[PDB]
Amino acid sequence: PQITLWKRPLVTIRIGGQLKEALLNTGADDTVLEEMNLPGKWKPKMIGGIGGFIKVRQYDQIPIEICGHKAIGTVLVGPTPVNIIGRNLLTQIGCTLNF
Amino acid sequence: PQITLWKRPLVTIRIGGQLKEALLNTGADDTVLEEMNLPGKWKPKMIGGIGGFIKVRQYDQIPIEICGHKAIGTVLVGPTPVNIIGRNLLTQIGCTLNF
Amino acid sequence: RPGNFLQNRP
Repeated sequence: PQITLWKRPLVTIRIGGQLKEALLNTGADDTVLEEMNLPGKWKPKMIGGIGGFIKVRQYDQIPIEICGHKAIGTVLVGPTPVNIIGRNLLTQIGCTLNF
Repeated sequence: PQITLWKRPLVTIRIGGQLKEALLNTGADDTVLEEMNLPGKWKPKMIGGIGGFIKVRQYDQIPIEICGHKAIGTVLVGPTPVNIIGRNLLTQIGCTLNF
Repeated sequence: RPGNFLQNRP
């Protein structure tokens, strides 16, 4: 697909078989999801940007599907205000910026 | 151009006669530059990011050349960790996401 | 290093 940027580029993702809306974010190195009680081993991590840092849980090798395109990688979980798909997964689905 | 996302999508911009490096950021509503002087009137504003909210200066109708493409629009100036070209100006230069 | 540059208008 082609996604224009008039509005926030929110798309449907699937994680654990369940659907969520998430922001395709070329300004995020990593993928971070709103607080959810995902099973599995995790490691603490801090991620930062405008406003400072937040504490998150880092999960490895988590399958995720982004608008129908499958990916698998590191997924962070914590008190982000919105689900965010970062470059670690955007590269797996062959996402480019074009102008 | 077509820009893949294995690295941060950094480009050179020209603003107020000066060259800077900035990140093309589909996760940002607005364009936010590190602290700098710009000509003209500004208004105090607040904006939010991953870590919380910050105070910025809002400049309207500012010309900016982004990777060779001209835009004229709102530029926020404040304590962002990196210069950020957001959707307000990405749309002006015809940027889309594609996968 | 700071790496998530989400930004939202107020």
